[PDB]
Amino acid sequence: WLIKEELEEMLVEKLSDLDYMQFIRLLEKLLTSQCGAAEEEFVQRFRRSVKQLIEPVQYDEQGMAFSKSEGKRKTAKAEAIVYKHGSGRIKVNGIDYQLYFPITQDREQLMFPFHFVDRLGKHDVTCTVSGGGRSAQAGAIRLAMAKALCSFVTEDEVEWMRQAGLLTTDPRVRERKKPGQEGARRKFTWKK
Amino acid sequence: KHLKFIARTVMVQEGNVESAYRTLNRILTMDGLIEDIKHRRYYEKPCRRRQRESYERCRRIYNMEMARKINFLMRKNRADPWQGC
Repeated sequence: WLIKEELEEMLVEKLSDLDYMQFIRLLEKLLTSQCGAAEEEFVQRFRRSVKQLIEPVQYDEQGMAFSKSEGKRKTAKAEAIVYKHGSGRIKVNGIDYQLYFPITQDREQLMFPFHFVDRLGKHDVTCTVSGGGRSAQAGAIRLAMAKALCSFVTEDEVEWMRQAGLLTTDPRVRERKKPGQEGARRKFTWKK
Repeated sequence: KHLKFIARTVMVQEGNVESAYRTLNRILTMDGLIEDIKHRRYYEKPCRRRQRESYERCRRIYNMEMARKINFLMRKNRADPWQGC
């Protein structure tokens, strides 16, 4: 159902909350009364509507079939290229992933997308990442790899990855420090 | 001077002594004997007794009138037949 503001805009008038509730209850009674199309269109006048796009497969000079995508996390931006056929090799900035990511947590984060759809060792990945720290770069590469791999898994697997959070871009970024307080939220020591 | 075990006597039924005691207590309450027993512990002065009796009569009349009014108006409490108008 449209909100009270939408109803007021439609009727170019001002209505109270109780009037809106009365009208909504009347509309619900109309819907539950096995109303025909002549009334279903009337209902749809007051109805308001509430999937991830996938990049297409491309081809390179070498003849391999691949997809390319990108992602970001905090202040790090990464671009990933995933080939349809590979051997699990991932090279970040021209460096092998186990050398560019000595931390095991980052390597686990990189493994997470392919492991979720059960495709470890079935692809080859080349990533270019810039900015942020080790974990931000790992997260950006993870998001880019998942977005690119969406071009090779089935739609059901795409929906499963979306439900697993592999495709949502993490909006959590550093909050700015404000004047009069130590940090983003840390106030100064309240004297007495 | 009266015969014993006739007044305020309740026979127990299949040994439910608790139930028999509750029945006897209810009988005493309904007959007002408990009220008299507890109010005769201390002397209630006649003016206080008259005030209490008048207040009790007024409260009973008011409660009966309120209950009758609520019962009479309860019929209107049905579902709204003219919803939207």
